[PDB]
Amino acid sequence: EVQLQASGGGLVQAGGSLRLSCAASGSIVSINVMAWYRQSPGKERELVAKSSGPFTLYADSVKGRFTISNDAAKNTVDLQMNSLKPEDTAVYYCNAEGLRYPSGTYGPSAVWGQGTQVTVSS
Amino acid sequence: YKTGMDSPAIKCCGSQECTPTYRPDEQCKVFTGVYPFMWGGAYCFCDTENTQVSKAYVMKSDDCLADHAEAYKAHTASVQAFLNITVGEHSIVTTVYVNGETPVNFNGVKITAGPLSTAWTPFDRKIVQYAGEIYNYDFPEYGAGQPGAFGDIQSRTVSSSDLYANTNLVLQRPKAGAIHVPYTQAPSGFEQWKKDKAPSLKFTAPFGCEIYTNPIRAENCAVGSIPLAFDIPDALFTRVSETPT
Amino acid sequence: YEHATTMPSQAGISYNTIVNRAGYAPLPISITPTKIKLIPTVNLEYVTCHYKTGMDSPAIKCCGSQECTPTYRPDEQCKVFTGVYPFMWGGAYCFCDTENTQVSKAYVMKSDDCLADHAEAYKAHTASVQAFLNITVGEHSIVTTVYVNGETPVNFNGVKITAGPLSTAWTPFDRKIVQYAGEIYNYDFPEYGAGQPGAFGDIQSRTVSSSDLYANTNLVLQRPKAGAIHVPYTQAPSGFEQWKKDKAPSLKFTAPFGCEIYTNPIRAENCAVGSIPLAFDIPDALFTRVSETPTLSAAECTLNECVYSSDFGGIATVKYSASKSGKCAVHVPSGTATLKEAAVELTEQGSATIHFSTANIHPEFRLQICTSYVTCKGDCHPPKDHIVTHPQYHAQTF
Amino acid sequence: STEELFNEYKLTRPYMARCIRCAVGSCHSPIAIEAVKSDGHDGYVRLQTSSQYGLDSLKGRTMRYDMHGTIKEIPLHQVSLYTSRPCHIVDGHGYFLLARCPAGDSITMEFKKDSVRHSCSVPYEVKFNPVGRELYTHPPEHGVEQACQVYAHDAQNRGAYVEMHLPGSEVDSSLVSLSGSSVTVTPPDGTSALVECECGGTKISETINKTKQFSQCTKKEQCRAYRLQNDKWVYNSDKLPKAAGATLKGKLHVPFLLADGKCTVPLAPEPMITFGFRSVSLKLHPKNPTYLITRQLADEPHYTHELISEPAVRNFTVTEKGWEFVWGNHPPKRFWAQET
Amino acid sequence: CTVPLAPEPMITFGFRSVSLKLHPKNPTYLITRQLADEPHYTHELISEPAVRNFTVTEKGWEFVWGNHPPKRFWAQET
Repeated sequence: EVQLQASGGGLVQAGGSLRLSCAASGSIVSINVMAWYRQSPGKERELVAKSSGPFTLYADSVKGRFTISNDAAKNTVDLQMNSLKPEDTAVYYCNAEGLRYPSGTYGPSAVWGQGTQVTVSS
Repeated sequence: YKTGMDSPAIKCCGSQECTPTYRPDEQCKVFTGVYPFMWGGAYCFCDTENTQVSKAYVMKSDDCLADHAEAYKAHTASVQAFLNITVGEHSIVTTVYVNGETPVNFNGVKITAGPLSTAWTPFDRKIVQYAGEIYNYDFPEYGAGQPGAFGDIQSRTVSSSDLYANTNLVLQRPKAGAIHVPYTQAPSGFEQWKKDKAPSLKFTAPFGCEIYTNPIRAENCAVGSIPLAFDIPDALFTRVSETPT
Repeated sequence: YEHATTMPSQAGISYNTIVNRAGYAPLPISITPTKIKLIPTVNLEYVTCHYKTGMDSPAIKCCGSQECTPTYRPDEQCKVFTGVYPFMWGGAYCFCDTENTQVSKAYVMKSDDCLADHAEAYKAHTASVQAFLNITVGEHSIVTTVYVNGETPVNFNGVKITAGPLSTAWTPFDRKIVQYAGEIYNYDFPEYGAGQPGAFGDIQSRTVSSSDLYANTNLVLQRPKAGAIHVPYTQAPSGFEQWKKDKAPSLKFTAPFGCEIYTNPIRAENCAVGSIPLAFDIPDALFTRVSETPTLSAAECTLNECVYSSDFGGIATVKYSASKSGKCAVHVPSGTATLKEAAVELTEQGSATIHFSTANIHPEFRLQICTSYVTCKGDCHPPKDHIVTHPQYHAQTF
Repeated sequence: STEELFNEYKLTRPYMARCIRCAVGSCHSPIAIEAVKSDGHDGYVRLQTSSQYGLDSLKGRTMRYDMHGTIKEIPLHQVSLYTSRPCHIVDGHGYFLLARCPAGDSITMEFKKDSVRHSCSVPYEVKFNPVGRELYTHPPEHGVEQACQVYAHDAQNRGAYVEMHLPGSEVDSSLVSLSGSSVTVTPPDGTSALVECECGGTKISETINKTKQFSQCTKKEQCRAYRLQNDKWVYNSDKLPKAAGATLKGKLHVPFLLADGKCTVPLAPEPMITFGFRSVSLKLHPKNPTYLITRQLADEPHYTHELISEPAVRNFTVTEKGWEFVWGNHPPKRFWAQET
Repeated sequence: CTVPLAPEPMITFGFRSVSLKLHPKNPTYLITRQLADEPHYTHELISEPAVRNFTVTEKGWEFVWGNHPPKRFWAQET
């Protein structure tokens, strides 16, 4: 059973630069959709980043401050954060969709990791 | 899909041949008897025996990340549930697999939820996902696509870098005095299927099984019964005399 | 044009077919399967390995009392005792004769050494077959990896081939499988959260790095010996190691039909059982007219050698007379004999030597050669070796 | 920072092209339209043009284009384009234009010089896609939020790339001129030219800023002179001849790739329900054409899907198992009958 | 890891039968199995030189004697 493990994040002052790393392990060979989601307290889940092969996507409020890189060989996605704002306080989750099991018993489509908490102090 | 046209290969007043690039569904043709033109007058001088070569192909468009359709095969649906159980004023919320094993343990109490009485699954053997909607459609299998319908382009993954195309791309005689490559092919079948767009499972499913796809799944619909088996120890049974009568 | 054919499920042997047309020359087909895989659909449940008895330093209080705090470590056992007289290398840790209290706490954790030395559980279903084939149609040689379900044909040179579903869904694997050290054993492991002491499954860890395990080892603390500091504990030995000493033989040497099991991906090789139906859709381009092939006249067949052994052991010379010189395919409509080669070079007045395999004491059968039938009869003799080192090549008729 | 994004298109130049329909007729223009893409929901369309934007002869809003080999510039707010109503230009970057204007059937693009008007029209379909199940023609002032696809407003290095090629030889009749008895060739300063002729025998001559005359030629129409350039690549356009040998020297990113965003979608009026024994009637009044989808909560749904653009009346039957319906974009409404 | 190799066993044939003489240096496991729908798997430990006789049909016979790769045999009519 494939699982996602998240690492990185932590406490930081306003204007700092962090990294988030999510790694996939299990019976997988090739992955299609790398995505990041953020959930602030008292609010619903929302997308922040979306990487799939050479293409990358960003949301309206996060352009020019977050960068996403995917390594299909290691099946990892790295989110570089720069110039963080107090609105970024939330818990970040990493998503994997369109998983191709190498036969590879066909199983659940999408999976979810525990996630990491990110908090910036004004 | 996006039609990729090479720059028209001109050897006027001479002769040419075909060099296959082996791109998917590539078509290479040679034409003679052309008198091309440019903004600064005619290109060259020989009146006839002028050779054009036109190579055309198809490659996956640049918009394939957030606008794409995926085909899936489904079988052996698995059931589970979130329960809130209160026995002997010991209330807990817990996830449980309702297959014929995997009990949930708390306060020495083991609860087994047996298999479903019905194997009803709201998904056909084939399904198609696009923009968060699911449709039961009999898509053609990889490598047997037909032009003008679903499956004209077949890519193993979004970045497989290798696709099989059946789009019926045919070249035409270029117009005299114009550098261009006239091509003809059927319209993409994906937009035709989008035009058709029969109602989705979340609006035509029996028993009203709400379909959400964070992972492909169904929820909140009543069919059958769960058999429950309680394994309770002998410690929680209280004396009657200690209870009001 | 549609043509149906049947393939025995056994690699290492060739198979020849003729596609007959009333108005056109027959077409040869040669097929050799190289390797067949029966891959099961298996899911992962949990992992287990050697456990290590963890414990904290004893909590000693002198003329006082202590209380137990729960850490919620798996299978934690905490206890408090009194009436101790502690000692140390330097001297007496207390001046109190009694009332000294000790707290002992114990638990388990996965052994660090079992990153690789771990036994895995498995539940397997719905095995799928995948065959590697070598095809020669119209003397066009190709090697293909094909899927043998009810769909997904292969296309090359316009020829379409579809291999139908298996005639039998038999699988050597049972429901509940155990994997370890590249060896696969069918075992009835208990399910998650219901392990028992001393048996396989005292520890239950969902994944290698789950960091969340359920343990049932029947750990019991004991009164420490007076005059020393330690925590005496007792539990049953490792069920993993007991099962290691049991170790019933492998499916690699106990499975029927001589399947060869491999563990990189779980799979079974060359399980000789059943047959594969195959359907050809051949384009009309490859079909050759009669006038483009030689036609024989007054051909006779004579047996030069006889051994009806397992291998090809019947040699026959055919003396013919041909107007044209061109390769063509010979075929045996019946199952009496099996021809070795697919085609034989043909000259204007030559003789063709052919090798075949048969099990009849008194063979007699007709050869289709490219336009005509020719009888060939003879008696044949047994072999000289009682045992050979290769499988049967021809069917045993009644 | 954006200059590192602009750096890719500093390495290229505009190019003349053929367009079938200038203000006069079949024509050679600097504003030939190669392709148009219309997939976004809110009418955002992408035009691939033959000119360049945002680069001076780095400036915010300008159009850089070509005139018989001479590069010229104009302010961006002069050019216009339309299909059926006046469109609105938002921003430009390189060989691409982002436009926002309603449906149509042809794309006309034009601008006006001091005295000469340049234009042409191309018949490529442009389609306006409504979001949800409420067909409209102009997005409403108010409504609710949905997730559709719209084209991003800013440029960034995405995973989509195009290919350039070495430019071919451009014939120019202006360079050649008639002397008293010979033909005079005057290549422009700082650039090389190739003269090929057959007035006598086969001729080939690479001149490098040299005014050379050739003998045996009397008239000028016999033969041709070209222009040579090594830098300033061009897109893989189908309207140009190719150079000699492998035609590949890299690739450039394409900005204005689509993305996901929040979308305003209208809200239909509340339908007035009237209930009777095991039946319901929906007094109904739509503002625009709208979809009814109705389902039963039994083993078989009898699903019905319908488009209504006028007031109408519908009487539905409901059983104890249950009835469900969606009108417009409201959350689904489920009704469950009772004995009485 | 180096692992010892057992001596070559002595083989004699017969009409649907094989007799194996084993002369082991150290205790060793002999395993044998038929290639039919049934195994009749046999899994023995021998520490003393000995002789065994086994019957083989057309369906195929197989055995592993030590770390030598598995050996297989087929019987034909004679």
